[PDB]
Amino acid sequence: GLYKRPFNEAFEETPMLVAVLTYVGYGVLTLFGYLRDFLRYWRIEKCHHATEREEQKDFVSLYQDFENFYTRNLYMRIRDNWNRPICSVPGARVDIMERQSHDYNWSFKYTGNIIKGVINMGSYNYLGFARNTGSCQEAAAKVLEEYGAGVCSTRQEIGNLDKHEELEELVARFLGVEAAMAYGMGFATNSMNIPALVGKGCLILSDELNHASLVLGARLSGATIRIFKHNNMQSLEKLLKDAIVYGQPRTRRPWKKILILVEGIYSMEGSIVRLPEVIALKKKYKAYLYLDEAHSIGALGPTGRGVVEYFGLDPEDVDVMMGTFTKSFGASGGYIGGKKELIDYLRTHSHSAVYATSLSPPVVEQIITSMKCIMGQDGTSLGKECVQQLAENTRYFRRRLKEMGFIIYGNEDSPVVPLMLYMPAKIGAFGREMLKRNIGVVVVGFPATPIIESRARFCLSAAHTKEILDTALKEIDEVGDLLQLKYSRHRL
Amino acid sequence: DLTVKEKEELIEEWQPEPLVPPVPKDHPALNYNIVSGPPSHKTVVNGKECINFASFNFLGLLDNPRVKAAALASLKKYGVGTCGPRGFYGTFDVHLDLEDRLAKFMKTEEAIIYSYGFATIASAIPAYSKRGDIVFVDRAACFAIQKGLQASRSDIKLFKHNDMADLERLLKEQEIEDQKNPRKARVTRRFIVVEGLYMNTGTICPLPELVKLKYKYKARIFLEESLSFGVLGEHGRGVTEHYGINIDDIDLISANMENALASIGGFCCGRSFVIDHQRLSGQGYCFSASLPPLLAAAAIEALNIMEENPGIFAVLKEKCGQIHKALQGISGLKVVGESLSPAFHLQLEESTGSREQDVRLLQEIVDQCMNRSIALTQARYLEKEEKCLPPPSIRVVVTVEQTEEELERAASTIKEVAQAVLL
Amino acid sequence: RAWKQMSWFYYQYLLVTALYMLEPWERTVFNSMLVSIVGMALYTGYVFM
Ligand SMILES: CCCCCCCCCCCCCCCC(=O)[C@@H](N)CO
Repeated sequence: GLYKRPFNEAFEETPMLVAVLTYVGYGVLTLFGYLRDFLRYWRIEKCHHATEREEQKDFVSLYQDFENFYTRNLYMRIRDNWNRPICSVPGARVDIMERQSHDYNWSFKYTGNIIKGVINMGSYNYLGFARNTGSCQEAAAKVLEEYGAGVCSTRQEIGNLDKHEELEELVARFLGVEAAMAYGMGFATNSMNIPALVGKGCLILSDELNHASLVLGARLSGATIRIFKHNNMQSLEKLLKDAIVYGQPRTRRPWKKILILVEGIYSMEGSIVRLPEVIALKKKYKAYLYLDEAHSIGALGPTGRGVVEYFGLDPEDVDVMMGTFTKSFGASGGYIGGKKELIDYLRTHSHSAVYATSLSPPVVEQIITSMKCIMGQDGTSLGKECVQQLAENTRYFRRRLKEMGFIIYGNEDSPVVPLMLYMPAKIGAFGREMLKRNIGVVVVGFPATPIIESRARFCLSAAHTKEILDTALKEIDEVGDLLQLKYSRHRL
Repeated sequence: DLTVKEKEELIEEWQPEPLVPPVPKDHPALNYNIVSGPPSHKTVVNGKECINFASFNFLGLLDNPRVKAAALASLKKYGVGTCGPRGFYGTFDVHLDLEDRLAKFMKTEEAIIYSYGFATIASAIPAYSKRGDIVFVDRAACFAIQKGLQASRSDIKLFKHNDMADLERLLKEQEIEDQKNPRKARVTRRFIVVEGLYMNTGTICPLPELVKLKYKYKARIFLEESLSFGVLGEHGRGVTEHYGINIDDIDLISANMENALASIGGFCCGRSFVIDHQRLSGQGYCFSASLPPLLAAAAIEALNIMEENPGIFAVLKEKCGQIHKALQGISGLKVVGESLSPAFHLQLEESTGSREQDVRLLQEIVDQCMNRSIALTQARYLEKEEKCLPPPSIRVVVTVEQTEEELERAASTIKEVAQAVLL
Repeated sequence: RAWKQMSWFYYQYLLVTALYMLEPWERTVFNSMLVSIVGMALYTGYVFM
């Protein structure tokens, strides 16, 4: 594969001392969790956790204790950093309902105070389409008046509406493909359409850091699943070679199909897939490509068409293009784009098309209006300006953070910015200290990230102005001084 | 082993199957019915004015002005999308309000909101059932239950539809393997997965006997309420209220907010000890964006309307009884379902050997009925993927909007059309 | 003053040892174990070395 523009990603290795201290902290916290379970065993301390009812105490216990050891002892201690209720439109500034816990995050009490004007780095609205005013809101209001909220049937049944066909035509024109199909949920898009494409006797080559929906879709299909290293084209090529040469494992029969599941942007890593090399490999080894383009469909591309446009490649080379409307367009749903034969087969054989309720009409209207705004049909230059502004914000934020001294993962063009915290206590400390300073951030550990590399993800937006970014950067610098989070050796 | 030249020859000569197989042009599911406007009572389907007998809108809340007003208020307050999962600032106050309202409506401790109706149960089942567990599931279970059972890697023991003797035989057998190996038994979990009102058959589960078997053989009960949530019981609380069972005897109750509430989404209710697990183990909950606030407000207003007026369930019951009685006696069709079911089936009394011939006959009836101002739909299934594939049938769905004379006319029109087609 | 510097040092110790995530009595338990180990080490070190 040939790259027209330079491809600059950096994943700095964890400092040895930092990794050692992370292991020490996790170990001591696990020992104290063991002591807590022992204390709760003889009821030395009261049990805030719920218990099985007395009538059902003689059943086999619903949960194995060790299975939730993480949830009760590790996650529960810093639980206040997640599930923060918001009482405002999730724009650049969001209103957070303040809550407090007097039993160490076991139960939360909602104080009357509302934290207003929090700089929002957690929400996904890359192009700033999360608004409660504007043309998309007015169109959604009109369609909600005409159609109501929700539909009460399936697409193959009476649940197919003219709005759905209009949306699918528009999405196909947007992507550059022959046809597209829309679904009520992106997680459902994956989990319900991957099983239709492949089955037993086929092979799925899945990236190491694929989304849970992609993994579930691969598991629901009966195909063999093999994992290659994240954006490692050498690992992927070796897997392709071996798979073609040696056939199916028990009986060395040739595979029916080989499907490569990749993502346009891996949000937790902030890396952009090496799409030119993947397309070259799939052309050489006659594989099929499933590109989950949820985090890049609006975020990447000169005109916001995704990773394919970002690389200047042909949309027709990708066999299946997943996308999600949640991240950039500001409405729920998902889509699959491809050739007309593929979309016809999916309309016939998708699990969602047969058993799941269609998209909501106001939601599809908001998607339609946002998409026409992006592709210039709104008659105003607002959709373009969003794309340049998001690009500028990404470049500015990433450069400022890197020259402050933090370790930042991913490609330099990726609007998701993961900052490495590396320690379990710092996961809670960073979220609490940043909310104390009026910035809402997202922090993640095991259920989304590997062990040592726990992180804070910043989602940049075109709604973010430079004043907002400057405020956030200043508070991040202050907190990094406070929490000693500048682990980088190269720049500071 | 192999030479590099041999390996490159093998790579060169390998031709994969096409990504999608060729699809017949004469496929029934290939032609969607395009509905112009809302899918409401008195809808337009395929360019024809029709009375809706297809959409699962039991309480007529799709075009209720109060529901639309609440949804518009939430839209003006929040916009359409949530822009994140429940974990990351995707939790609005409307979501907590809806969860609280559902928990108070169902008389349970807690409820959890999924943004997709399939995903709620397809993710609730795998969360509790793991490898080595034994699940006893009714064979006539919906596809979402089947995919939830497949996502978990537990043993699956299908039992015959509403047959308590079959379930009890399976339980006694499992007791025999428990006796053979005690240590694995002490860690093996048992689940009975049933549906309060089955969509594939239109029948109601024997819940009292299920509860007795649960306590005798120590198997936790998961109960799907997609059809029965807002239709059954004096206050429309499900099959538990219909049978008088205490809701504490049911370990999990899952429904979708799409049929009676007439908005996108699903929910699972139960004791907090059970529900709190899904907030970190439910894949459709953790790894998907939360429900749009306007849909949540529509569901909340639907709950308000159901609570204020519990006579809607009585009128729904009487309309279901009327249409069920009127449809009895079709020359070539048999009514499959129960009088208290809002959605039931019209299967062929004598089926030709070929299933696609039966589908073509049913579609002939459906098309001639749409030419006569009645919107009927044929129950659609994935033939290869379904475990127990139901027979082809025409689906009859009853709504409080459909008047008595409309129900009589629909029955008479179906009778005439079916007796012409099947002659 | 410099006490605030020592308080920041204690805060860093909390963050590194994950004692920030623990309740005050768990912190006291850990610190008691720490000073106990320190005392035994100092005793053995002075006795022989
Ligand atoms: C010391 C203990 C550490 C605790 C860490 C717990 C972290 C909880 C994360 C839960 C939410 C994950 C959402 C994924 C995003 C996604 O899937 C989107 N594509 C959907 O919109």
